[PDB]
Amino acid sequence: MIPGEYHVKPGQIALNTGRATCRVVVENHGDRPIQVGSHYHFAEVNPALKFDRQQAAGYRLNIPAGTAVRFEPGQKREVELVAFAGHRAVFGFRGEVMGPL
Amino acid sequence: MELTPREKDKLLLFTAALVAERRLARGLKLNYPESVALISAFIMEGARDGKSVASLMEEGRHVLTREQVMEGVPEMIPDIQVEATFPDGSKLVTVHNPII
Amino acid sequence: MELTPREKDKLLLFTAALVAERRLARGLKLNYPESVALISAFIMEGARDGKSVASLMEEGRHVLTREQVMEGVPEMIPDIQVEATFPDGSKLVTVHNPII
Amino acid sequence: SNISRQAYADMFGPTVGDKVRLADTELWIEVEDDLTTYGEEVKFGGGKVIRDGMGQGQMLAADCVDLVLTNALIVDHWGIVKADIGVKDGRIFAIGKAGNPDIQPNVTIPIGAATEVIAAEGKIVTAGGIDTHIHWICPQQAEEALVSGVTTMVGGGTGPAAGTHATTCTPGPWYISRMLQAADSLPVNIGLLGKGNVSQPDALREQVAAGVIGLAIHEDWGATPAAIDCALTVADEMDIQVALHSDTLNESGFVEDTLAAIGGRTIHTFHTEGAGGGHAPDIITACAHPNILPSSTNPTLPYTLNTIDEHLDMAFAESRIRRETIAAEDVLHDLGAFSLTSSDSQAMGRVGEVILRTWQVAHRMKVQRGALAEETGDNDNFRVKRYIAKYTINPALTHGIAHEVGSIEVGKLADLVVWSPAFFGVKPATVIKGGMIAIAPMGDINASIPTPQPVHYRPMFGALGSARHHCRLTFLSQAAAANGVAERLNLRSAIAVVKGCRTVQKADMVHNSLQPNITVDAQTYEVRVDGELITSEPADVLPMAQRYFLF
Amino acid sequence: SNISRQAYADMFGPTVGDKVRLADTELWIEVEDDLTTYGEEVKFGGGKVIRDGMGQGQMLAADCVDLVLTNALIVDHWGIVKADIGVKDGRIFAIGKAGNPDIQPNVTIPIGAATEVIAAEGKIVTAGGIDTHIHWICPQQAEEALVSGVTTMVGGGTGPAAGTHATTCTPGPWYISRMLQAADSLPVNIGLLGKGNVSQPDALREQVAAGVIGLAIHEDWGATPAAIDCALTVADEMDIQVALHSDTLNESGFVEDTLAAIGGRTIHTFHTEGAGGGHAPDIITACAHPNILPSSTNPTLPYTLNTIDEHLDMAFAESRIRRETIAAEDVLHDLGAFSLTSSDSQAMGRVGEVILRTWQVAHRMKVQRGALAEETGDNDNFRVKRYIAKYTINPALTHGIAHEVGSIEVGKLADLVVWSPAFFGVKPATVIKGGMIAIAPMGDINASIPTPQPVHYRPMFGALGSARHHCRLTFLSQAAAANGVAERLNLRSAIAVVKGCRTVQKADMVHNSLQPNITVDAQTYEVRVDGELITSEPADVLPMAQRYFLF
Amino acid sequence: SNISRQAYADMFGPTVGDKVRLADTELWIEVEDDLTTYGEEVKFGGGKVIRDGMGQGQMLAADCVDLVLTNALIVDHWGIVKADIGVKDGRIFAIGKAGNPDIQPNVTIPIGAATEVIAAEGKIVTAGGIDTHIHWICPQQAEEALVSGVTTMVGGGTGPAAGTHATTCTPGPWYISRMLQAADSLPVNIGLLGKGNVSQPDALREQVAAGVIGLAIHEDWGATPAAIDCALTVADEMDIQVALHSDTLNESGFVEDTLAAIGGRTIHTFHTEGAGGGHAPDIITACAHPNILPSSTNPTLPYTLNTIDEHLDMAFAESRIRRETIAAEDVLHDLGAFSLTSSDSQAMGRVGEVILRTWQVAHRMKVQRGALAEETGDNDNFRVKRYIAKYTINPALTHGIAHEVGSIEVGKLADLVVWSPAFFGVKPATVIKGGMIAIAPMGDINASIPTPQPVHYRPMFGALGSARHHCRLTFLSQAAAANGVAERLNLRSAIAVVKGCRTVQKADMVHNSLQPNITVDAQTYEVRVDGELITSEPADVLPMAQRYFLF
Ligand code: NI
Ligand code: NI
Ligand code: NI
Ligand code: NI
Ligand code: NI
Ligand code: NI
Repeated sequence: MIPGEYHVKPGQIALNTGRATCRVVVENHGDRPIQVGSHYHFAEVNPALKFDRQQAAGYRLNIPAGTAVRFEPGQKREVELVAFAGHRAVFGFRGEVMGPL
Repeated sequence: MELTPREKDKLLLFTAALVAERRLARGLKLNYPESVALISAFIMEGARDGKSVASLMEEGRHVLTREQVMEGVPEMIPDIQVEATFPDGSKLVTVHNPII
Repeated sequence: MELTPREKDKLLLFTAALVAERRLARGLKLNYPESVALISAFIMEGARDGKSVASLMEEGRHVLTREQVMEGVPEMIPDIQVEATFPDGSKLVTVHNPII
Repeated sequence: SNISRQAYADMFGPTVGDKVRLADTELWIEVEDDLTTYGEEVKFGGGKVIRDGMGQGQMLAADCVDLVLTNALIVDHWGIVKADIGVKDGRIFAIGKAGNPDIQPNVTIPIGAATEVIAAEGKIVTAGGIDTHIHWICPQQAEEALVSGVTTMVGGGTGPAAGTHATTCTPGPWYISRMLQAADSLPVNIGLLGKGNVSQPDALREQVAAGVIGLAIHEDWGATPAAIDCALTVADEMDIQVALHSDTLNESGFVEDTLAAIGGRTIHTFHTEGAGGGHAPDIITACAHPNILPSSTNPTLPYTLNTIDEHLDMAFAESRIRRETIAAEDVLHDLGAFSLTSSDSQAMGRVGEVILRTWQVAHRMKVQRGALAEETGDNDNFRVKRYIAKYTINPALTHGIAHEVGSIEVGKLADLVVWSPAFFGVKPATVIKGGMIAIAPMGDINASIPTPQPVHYRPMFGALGSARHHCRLTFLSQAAAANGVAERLNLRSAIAVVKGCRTVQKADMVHNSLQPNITVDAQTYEVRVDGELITSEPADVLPMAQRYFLF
Repeated sequence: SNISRQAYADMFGPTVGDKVRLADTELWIEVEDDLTTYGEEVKFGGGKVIRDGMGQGQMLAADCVDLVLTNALIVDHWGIVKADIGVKDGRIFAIGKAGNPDIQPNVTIPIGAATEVIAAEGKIVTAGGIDTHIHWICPQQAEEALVSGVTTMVGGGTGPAAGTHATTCTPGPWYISRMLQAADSLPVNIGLLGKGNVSQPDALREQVAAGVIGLAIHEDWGATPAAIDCALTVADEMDIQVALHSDTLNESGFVEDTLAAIGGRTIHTFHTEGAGGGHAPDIITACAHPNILPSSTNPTLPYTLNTIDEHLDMAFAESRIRRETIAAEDVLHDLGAFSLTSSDSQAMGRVGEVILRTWQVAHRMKVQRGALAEETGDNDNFRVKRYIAKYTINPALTHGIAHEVGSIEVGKLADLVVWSPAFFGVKPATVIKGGMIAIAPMGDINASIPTPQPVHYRPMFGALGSARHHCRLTFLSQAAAANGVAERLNLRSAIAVVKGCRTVQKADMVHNSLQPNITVDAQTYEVRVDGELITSEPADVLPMAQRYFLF
Repeated sequence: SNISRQAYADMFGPTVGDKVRLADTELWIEVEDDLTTYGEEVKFGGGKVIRDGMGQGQMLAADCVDLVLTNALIVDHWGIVKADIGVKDGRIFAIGKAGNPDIQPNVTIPIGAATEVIAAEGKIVTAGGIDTHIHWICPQQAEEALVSGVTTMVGGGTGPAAGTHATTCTPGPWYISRMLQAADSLPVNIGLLGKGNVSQPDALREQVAAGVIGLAIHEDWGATPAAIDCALTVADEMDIQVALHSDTLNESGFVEDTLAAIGGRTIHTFHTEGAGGGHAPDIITACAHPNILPSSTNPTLPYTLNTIDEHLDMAFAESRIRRETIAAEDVLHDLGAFSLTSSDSQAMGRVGEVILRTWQVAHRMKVQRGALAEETGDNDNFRVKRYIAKYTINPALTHGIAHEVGSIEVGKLADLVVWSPAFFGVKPATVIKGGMIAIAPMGDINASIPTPQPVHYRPMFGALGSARHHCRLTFLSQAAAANGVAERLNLRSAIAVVKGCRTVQKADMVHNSLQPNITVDAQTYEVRVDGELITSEPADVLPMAQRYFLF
């Protein structure tokens, strides 16, 4: 008997289903670590991360909400992106779009 | 004495611990608030003695065992935190999974 | 601990009882507030141990005798009441004419 | 991508199909629905979702909520679901999917710069309880009740005076006015009851016009058929509720005569079992009538080993305290025959145990009688909805305040309670009043974080001066509101008016509308429904007891 | 029918001829009269008398009292009688026979639907004490005093500052205004005193116009003949009282010079014995004059074994603390030469011991000197009336507030204290302010009744926000009231104005009007009245002490 | 006549040339000047100087001060001098020689009948501290801070909600309004900060117009260049301050990009060392810029043996907590590179340890590095002025409230703290707010003097109802003041408006204007100024610790 215990049924949850995704190889060219958030507009991440910014336009990391991906200096890795939904209007970040798309 | 609010607040923890300490002595399986109060008072006295944060983080896990507390209590306390005045000022002590 | 107001209020009774308990040990004839505090704390610990209301209503009358308290004190306390968490929840214990 | 269910629960709280144990009881709830879009849940923290341009939009204050409770597991009379709760202007704005419509799909609760966040993942959220049987013996009762999760208090009294010790009555205009003013200092919604024991209508109309939202008829002031009929007459014309504590002595007549005087008019019967007062020994039969809204006081809930011994001190002693009716009461609650639970604060009841005891009854009933006929699936969801309604929506309906509080529904005042599953019904994580946290457990004030010991309940901003006034309601009778009582007394808190007290009937009690063919044996005191004997066994140990309390 | 006297006392409290011991002292009072009609006493409870159509009538609120104290044993300067007390609009309505004129005879206090009830059978009821020597060192003093039974506090100060530690002065308009505003937060009636030590009249008139009801002359600010005469001049024109603490150092002259400066004008002499301050060693001789209203501070009441040892720390030390005058003071009180008792809060006095010590003096005096010449019958009634007047009516007369408080008389504010005979003067059962209970002993807030432990004093509704404002008085000078000070400072409490300060004289002091031919030996410090030596022995043990207190 | 220096110090406090040890530290101050006229010092008490016609004049209230602090040893950023302090209308009237011009020479602070007196001989008097990094997690923080000597609190929050736990933000108009109202109940000056994380200007302007005096940018809400630039734009047009907690994750860019977005505009960088948040691992380099006003939070002050072990719980853990930057911070403070100290209340900081820790750093720095290049004479006066400015004037300048508080200068609000030399920085003797004592250590309330045990901090008159309102300030933005926010919310306290937030720069920071050529090694995390390595050793024992606290 454990007070307030859960009884989660076994299985898995499929995240962001029915949405366009694309894989991109990314390399940290900076001398300091960079950690990106699940909903951060990828095309506007730290300028030290080298990758095809054009492809990541309107995309964010295809990871569970709230989590992150870290890139140590010199690190190179392939990540998967999923497209923004809603109005597909990007506001903020580095201010490169500030509108729809 | 010029007791500030925090010193008076800690007197509440100390007294709550006197309650638990007596019950444990009678041989009772301590409950949730009793366990937290007992392990917390222990740590504060540790700082008074001048022990380091690192030492207490360890010693704190050896105050009460799973067979000295009621069922479910160990799981109700994933960790215990308390601050006290060490020789080098106030420091926070965090004991993870104090009861095993 | 997440202490509610009533748990904190009871800490006052417990502490008032520690005062009386020490004085009785020195061999003093306890006064009014001391007697009430001492007999009350006894009952609360009774419930903690899991004794029934009926048992405590009886045992409560055998904590202090007329020769252990100041003159007039027995008559100043026609009965004593205190609540505590028994295994089956909060219950009221009434001890009539506790001091004889 | 994909994520295992266990990891998901640890991160965002349980989802559809997952079960959760309520405290240390045998009650298990199961998430019936989840309003989120997997992968789009909002989470707060460094690097998390609720950040500018991401889960937080660019809209102005008017276009977004003031507060959002993320990933809350709602437990209400209408459902046990997972969703985000939006709060705007101190009231429940919406129950849906929160986020930023700019980048997220299905957002119904917009988060903007003006949005504060409360992380409820892994927590159970419920409406604030409503106690309709308060004896204002001392002002400290409000704190005790608030800490337990009761956000509204209805009753009467003027302090530690004989009248108030014995009855829930605020006698006359002067005392009523004084109490209405004192109420502004209390962190809970309040509504007063006046002394309804008079055979002169004008004497009651004055009290209603002075401010009371109901009239309490108590046997100590004379619960005679003449008095009862008089109170009910004024109640019918002023749209206020009557709470009854009948003639235990059977002095003016038996229960059937009282019922006869009531004459099919709406009335709330206090502690219908009888131990707290009422025609000995069959006041309990009242629960069979359509115009009767029955409630129980808490010292008799649930039937345990020490109940009887305790009650004798707390000739008509043995006629009032009957093991037979005490046991039956628990079953009658499980069946929906009794619709409310209350305290009867410091006059044969415990102010901070209304919620705690209601769940103890549910537990003991599951243990003794198993699943209810209405249960579906392998959970206790229906029993949870039936019992939670007892101290939330039903009390609100009975007293005509259900338009303001009582449940988590849009447009209602945001009186919410957040609970950690392991302390459900016992010790709340957060107690929100009118959109602001009023009381919560708080650790060392000088600590580097709010968690170090000692942790105990301390008042918050929602309980301070003018902020408190803005977050609490003082319920007035339609007449008092019209006479400008609030302006005359210079009441500082928000005002709400009661309505719909006369039209509610047993059938309107959510999940508790049973009208059983109940009988009580005049001699043996045995309670029978349809001839079958109703009873239960006394518990020797209960959950939500020694494992949580220091004393 | 018939009922034995003992059974009657246990049911309705003692009646005519019965005696009652005051606490654990040797003082015995005897009921002088009983205003009831035997068999028609009102009692509250299930089945009792106060019920609709029975002891409760059908009259409207305007035709009945708001509160009734049933079967109260009144102990006041005017009599020790048994009767019901009626309270209407926060003021004493009547002292008589309560009930319903419809069925009961001789009813003078009508009970109706709007009537709240306090059962005082077996209890002693008294007016609230009035301390006229407060040093506002901390706001916590009001609670301490209220719990002891003192409902009015007069004095001055601005907090823990040197000036206030030493004197009862609220210096100037700014501080006076600040204190008048802070006063609304305190549960007692308040009246401020300003610094009267100035030889420029306009500087005093400003303070009186700012709000003070008196001017305190203190030696620490310079108690010179020029200063004294100046304060008295303004006092004569503004109808305010002057409280004096003379020149102990004899710097400007001796006691005869001070008396000469006073010039037969009304003045209240603080701690007239001298230990608390005043011309060494004969300030005590002032009690022989008709214009002098003398009071004692409490640390010297009564003379005990530890008094002297204690006072030294609390060259002019031995000239100020004199065993001879300390012993005489107790006798002078017993004779009616000293008319008031006060505390001198935290500046050589104990705020919560004014009442307690006054009774200890009475006890010790009975023990040492026996019955007073005025006693009649085998009781101590006259001595009780003489001593109770010391902290009730006399202080009220001295400061010009006797029209509002000071005694249980109709039309006066309902500041009452209920006592259980065993705790009289020590720990009150109920403390009523302006018609509402402000503080009372209260047990477990979560208990099923208000009696379970721990029981300690907690604030009640009468001490809450706006209710408190409505139940307390802030005393202003006639000038401050006229200048609209209450409106300018936006004072929220009820206002009362002082009057009749200049016309009171020693002869007006109830039961304490003795003007003895007293002399003090400049060398030996011996006190003599008519040549006979006045003195008493130090008590080793006192009642109302170790039997009641935890520390 | 003549008097020895030692006897003089014991009587009137130290004078020119005398040194005093600060608590139990190695810091020694030396009286630089004394504004008195020897033999003419004012002293209060029986027979002393402050008496009618003597040290007290005959002038009216308008021609004399309301309060005088006699023989105070002032310790402020401008000097360490001996003088009397005059207070009139809740503000500092003068710093000079008090007395009566009628008989005394050089009197600049006139004492009259309306003057209250505080004896400060032998005490150290300082301005009240100002904490600009408060997380309003609970209202109890104000008492804790007030007791420590901090009289002003700037920050944000709405209570124990996730947003507030993590950030200093009061989200939107509704919450801002609610907090402004709740603030009237707190005994400290308050100014709120809103959530500045938005890329839509109108959403920020609303908050500023609602009442906030600044906007806090926090990484948890998204500290992106777009957000930063947006907040700074509105700040420039509304004259409010921006407090920054940068992107630790380096998600949107590194520190140089953040600096680039700031674009040379004025900004206050929170916990510039980084442990509390900020670009890992070189946010510390920000202290080299002229537009950056840098502060430290207190858990890292000073570097001790347990600091690191403790911080881990309080992948990016090791990147955020760096021994190298933690040690450097202490030195950077000693050099004047870091200009402020704050708490970061219950979110990685201790509310009641801002003052205490600042002095511990000074002590450890003296011990490790000896005298500063600016020191003159054999004392630590310059180091004391440099460090006291960190929690007084500099925080006041940074947030545009230096015209109201921050130092002991004429015309400023009288927020003063009196200290006994042995408890300096640890436990205050008196805490004066707006001219009234708000909190002070107080002994037995029933005692014959205010000194008997137990002595602990209790609220005074300056913390009561309307008196408190009159003695505290609620800081508004110029826009909120213009829109009539105070009248709309019906705020009861005094109002002050902020101005000059955009024009302050590093050069304006008193005694802390150093802009060092600082670098941080991306790998080793080593801090270097001009190539030389900056570092210090961890203390094993500190003063102002175990010798003063019970726990
Ligand atoms: Ni009832
Ligand atoms: Ni009841
Ligand atoms: Ni005096
Ligand atoms: Ni005095
Ligand atoms: Ni921060
Ligand atoms: Ni912070």
